[PDB]
Amino acid sequence: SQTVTIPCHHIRLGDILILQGRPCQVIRISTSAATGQHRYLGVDLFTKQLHEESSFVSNPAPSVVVQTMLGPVFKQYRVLDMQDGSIVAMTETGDVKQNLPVIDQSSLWNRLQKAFESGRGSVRVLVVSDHGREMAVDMKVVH
Repeated sequence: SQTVTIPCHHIRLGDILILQGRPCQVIRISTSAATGQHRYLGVDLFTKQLHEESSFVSNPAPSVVVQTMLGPVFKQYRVLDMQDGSIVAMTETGDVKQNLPVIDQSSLWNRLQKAFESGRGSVRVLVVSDHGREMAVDMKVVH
């Protein structure tokens, strides 16, 4: 309910994966000489520390070999207000989050503020959770 399984051949630099239980932005992908597993080096979205984790290899059916990692399930919240590096957000069911932080990554705050001031009702934030802690890590505009 918190994670989604992603095939390694669909993982690129910049993707967000769960590494050592933490949501992280991938900054390096390499291959283990001994096992053929892929190794992902990432930056923890919350603490900014580096973490690495290698892929899980499975053989679920004859001649089917799968290598996967976990990615987080992103939630999408409406944006009701913006106040000093945090936002007031609303869930799909109307639950209000008063002080939701916004990651300082790829000018997200500035892009969010421009989109919010053009049309407030169509702006959404994509939100990751880390052990009760929520943060807005990207944005979308609904059509």
